[PDB]
Amino acid sequence: PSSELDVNTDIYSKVLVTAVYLALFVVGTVGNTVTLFTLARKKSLQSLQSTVHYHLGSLALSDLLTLLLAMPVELYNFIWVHHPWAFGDAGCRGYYFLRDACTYATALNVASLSVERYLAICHPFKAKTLMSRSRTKKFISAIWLASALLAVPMLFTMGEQNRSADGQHAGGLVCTPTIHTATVKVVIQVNTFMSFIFPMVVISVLNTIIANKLTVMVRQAAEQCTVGGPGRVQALRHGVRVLRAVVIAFVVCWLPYHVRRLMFCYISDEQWTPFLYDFYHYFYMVTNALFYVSSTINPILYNLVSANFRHIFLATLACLC
Amino acid sequence: SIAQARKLVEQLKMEANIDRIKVSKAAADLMAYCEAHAKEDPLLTPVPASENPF
Amino acid sequence: ELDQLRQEAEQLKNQIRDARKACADATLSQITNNIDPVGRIQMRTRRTLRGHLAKIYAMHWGTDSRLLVSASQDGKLIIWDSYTTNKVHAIPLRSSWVMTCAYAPSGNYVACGGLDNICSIYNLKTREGNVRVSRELAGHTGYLSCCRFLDDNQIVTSSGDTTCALWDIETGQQTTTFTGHTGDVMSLSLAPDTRLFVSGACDASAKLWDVREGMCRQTFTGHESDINAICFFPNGNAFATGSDDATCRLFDLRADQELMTYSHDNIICGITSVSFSKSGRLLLAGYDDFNCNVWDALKADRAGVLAGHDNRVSCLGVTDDGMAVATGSWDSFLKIWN
Amino acid sequence: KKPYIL
Amino acid sequence: TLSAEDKAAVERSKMIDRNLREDGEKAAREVKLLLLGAGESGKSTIVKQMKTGIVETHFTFKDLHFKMFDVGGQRSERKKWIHCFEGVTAIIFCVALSDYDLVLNRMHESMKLFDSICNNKWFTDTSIILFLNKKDLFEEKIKKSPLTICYPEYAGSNTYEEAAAYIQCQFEDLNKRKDTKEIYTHFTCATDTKNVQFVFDAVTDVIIKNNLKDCGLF
Repeated sequence: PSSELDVNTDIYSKVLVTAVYLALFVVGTVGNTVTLFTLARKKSLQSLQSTVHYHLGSLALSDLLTLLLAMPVELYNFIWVHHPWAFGDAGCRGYYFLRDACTYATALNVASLSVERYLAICHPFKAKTLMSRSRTKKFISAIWLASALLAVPMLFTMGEQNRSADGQHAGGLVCTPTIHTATVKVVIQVNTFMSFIFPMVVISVLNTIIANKLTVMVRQAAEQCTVGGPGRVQALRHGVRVLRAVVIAFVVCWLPYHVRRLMFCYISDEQWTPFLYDFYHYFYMVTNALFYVSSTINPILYNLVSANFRHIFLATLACLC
Repeated sequence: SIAQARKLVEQLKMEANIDRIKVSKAAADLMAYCEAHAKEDPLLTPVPASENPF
Repeated sequence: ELDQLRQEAEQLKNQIRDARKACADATLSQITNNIDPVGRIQMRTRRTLRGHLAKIYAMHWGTDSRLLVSASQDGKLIIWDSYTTNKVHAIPLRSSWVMTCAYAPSGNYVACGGLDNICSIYNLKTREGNVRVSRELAGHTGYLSCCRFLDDNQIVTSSGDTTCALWDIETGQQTTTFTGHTGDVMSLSLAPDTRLFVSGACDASAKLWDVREGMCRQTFTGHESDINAICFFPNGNAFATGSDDATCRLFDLRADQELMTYSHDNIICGITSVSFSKSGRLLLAGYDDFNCNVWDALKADRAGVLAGHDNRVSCLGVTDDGMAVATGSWDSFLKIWN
Repeated sequence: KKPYIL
Repeated sequence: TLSAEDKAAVERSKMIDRNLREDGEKAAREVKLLLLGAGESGKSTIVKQMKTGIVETHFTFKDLHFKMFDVGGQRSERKKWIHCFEGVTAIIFCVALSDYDLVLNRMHESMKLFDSICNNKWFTDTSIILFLNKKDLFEEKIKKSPLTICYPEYAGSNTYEEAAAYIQCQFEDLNKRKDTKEIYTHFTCATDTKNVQFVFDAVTDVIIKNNLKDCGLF
C-alpha cells in the first residue's frame, strides 16, 4: 500500500556500497584513532608545533566523529531500509544536528589548518610571538563551538513525518524536512554556501599562496651543493604535493554532496519524474561514498610525507598486532 | 690529602657534640605553631570576597 | 695513617647517626594522627599575567605583597603589579642566561644571576628614573642558582661551584665564604630572624650555616638524588626540602634529623620549587610534570592539586601577607593563585 | 514524485 | 572607573608591553648556536674563524644574525644547566681528528660526549653540526700512525679519505635517532675560508625543515 514510497534500486549495488562503506569505516576509524594516539605521544619541546598538532588532533577527532556518529545510522536506514525509519521521533533532528555539526567541524578544521600553515610559513617570525597554546586552544574550541551552533537550523528544519497515504501506518514514518520549502531552501543554501564556499575559498587562496612561496624556495635551493640539499628539495616538493592534494581532495570529496543537497532544494515537485527519483538515490549512494572518503584521507596524507609521524604510527600498529 | 681529611674530621667532631631535642617535643612545637597561626592564614582559611584583593 | 683518620670520620658519622636515633622517640605522624585534616584546598587562579617570551626560571615576591619580580631567558626581568597585572618595570639584562632573581626587603633593589656567574644588583628608585646597574658582584666561577638579600647591603648567594658566599654590596667583595659541599648547590633559604640560613646541594645534603660565625652548623641527609629547592618553615626551627627523586622531606633544626617525607606513587618527576604558607600547615611544591601539589605538612596528604600550566613549573612562592601564590613555569605564564 | 531523503 | 593615576599606569604598561613584543620579534629572527667540544677539539679555532661563564659571539653573515654560545668555560654539572639551551637552532660540536693517537682514549671520550649530547632528552629535535678539526695534522699522522690504535677493527685501506670517511660514519652512526634530527659533517682545516659558509647553509636548511615540520608538511 506504501509501495509508491519505496525506492527501488539494484540490490547488488546496495551490497557493493555497503562493502565500500565498511571498508571506509574500518580504515578511517583506525587511521584517526592511531593518529590521535601518535599526536598524544609527541611531548618534546612543545612551543609552536603544539599548535599545529592540536589542529591535526582536532581534524582527526572531527573525522572520527563523522564516521562514528554517521555511519551505522545512515548506512542502515538510508541504504537498506529507508522506509520505516526505525530510529524515531527526536532522533531524526538530533541525527541531522550531529551530522551537520560534524561536517562544519571538518570544514572549519581544514580551513583553520590552512590558516595556521599560512601563519607558520609565510609570516614565520610573527607566529611565535603572536600565537600561543592558549590562543590555539581558544581558536580550536571556538571553531568547534561555531560548528556546533551552525547546525541548529538543521535541528529545527528536520523532523519526522508520516508520508503514507493513510494517516497512521508502521512503514509510513520517514525522516524529512518539515518546514516550508522556501525556508528549508534558505537553510540548505546557507549550509551549502558556508560549509563549502567559505572553506573552498580560504583553502584555495591560502594553499595556493603557500605552494607558490615554497615553490619559490624550491627554485632558491635548486639555484644554490649542500649536505641536506637532496633532502630539502624532496621535502619541499612533497609539501607542494600535499597542498595540492588537500585542495583537490576537498573539491572531489565535498562538491557532489552539496550538489545533491542543492538539487534537492531547487527542484520543484512538478519537475520530479521517477527517472530523477531513481537517479537521485543512486546519486545519494555515490555522494556519501565521496563524502566518507574525506574522513579517511587525512591520516594517509600525514603518513605519506612526515617521516617522524610515519614510524611512531607503524610502531603503534605493530604494538597492537 | 691529609689536611682535607683533618678538616672533615674536625667538622664532624664539631657537629657531633651538639645537644639535641627529642622528636616528640619538636612535633609538639610544630603542631603548636600551626594551631597558633591557623586563624590568620588566607590559604588554609578561605577569605570572603570583600577582604580578598584578587 | 689517613686510613685511621678516615676511620675516625666514619666513627663520628656512626656516632652521630646513633645519637640522633637515640633522640628519635616517635615519628611526627603518630603525634599529628589525632589532628583533623585541612580539608580539600580548592584554589582558583586569578590575575594571569603575561609578557615573557621564553621560559620563566625564577620569581620572588615583594615584602609588601603588592609587587613581584620574575626573570626569563628573553633577556629581561619584569617587575609586576599583582593586584592589577601592570608592568611596573621591564629591565633588560646584560646577559640573557638567567636562573635566579631576588627582591629586596626594602623594595629598593633587585638581584639577578645565572650562567654568567655574576650576581648583578639593580637600583630601582633613582633620579632620572631608569633601572641602572648599581653594583655587579663577580668572582664566583660557577652558575648562580639562588641569590637572596639579607638587607639592602648584604646579599647571600648559592652557586654552581659548591660554595655559598655573603657579600657587602657597597664594597663589592665577598666577606664570608661558605664551603663544605661536594656537589654544587641549587638553593638557599634565609631564616625569619636572618641570623642563619640553609643551603641545599647536589650531594643530596642540606646544611645549616651561621652567617656571623661562617661555618656549617649541622648537616642533614636522608635521600638519594640531588635537591632543587628548600624553604624555611616560618617558625625557623624547621624547613622543607624539594628533592629530585619525587620526595619532599621536612627537616628539624633542633632535632637534627629527618622528620617526615611527602611522597606519592603517581609522581616520579623532580620537584623544582618549595614554599610554605604563613601558618606553615600547607606545603606547596611545583613539579616537572607541570602541576603543583598542596601538601599537608603534618600528615603527608595532598589536599589540593594546582593545574593549568602547560610546561614545567620552575618557580613559586607565597606572599608575606599570606594571601596569594604565584607560580611561574616554562610556558612563560605566571599565575597568581588564591 | 519528489525524493524525501536529505 | 580607573583613577587619574591608574590609567596612566596602564598606558605605561602598554608602552612597556609593545617594547617587549618589538624586542621579542627582533630576537626571534636571529640564530642561536650552542658550541661544544672536548676542550682540545679546536673550538677556539672555529670561534676565531667566525671572527667567565658563557662566552657569546655576535657575528652576521649575509643578512642573518648569529649568536654563538661558548659554554665550555662553565665548569660545573652539565645536567643542571643544559636544559637552558632547549630550543637552540643547531649545535656546533667539535672534534680534533688528531686525538686518536693521543691518550688522556681522547677520541673515545669525544665520542662519549657526542653520544651524550645526541641522545639527550632536551635535544631530540635539535640538529647537530660537526667540525672535524685539524685536517692537515691528521692527514700527516695517518702515514706514520695507524688508525688501529683508536678503533679495534677498521678493515684496512689507510689513506686520508677512507679514514676520514670512517670517522664520519662512526659519529653519524652514534645518533640513535635519525628521523627527527640530522647531522651535518664538515672536514675543516685551521685556515680554510668557507667554514662560516657551511654554517650558513646548514642553518638555513635547518630553519626550512623546522618550518615544514611545524606545519606538518615534513
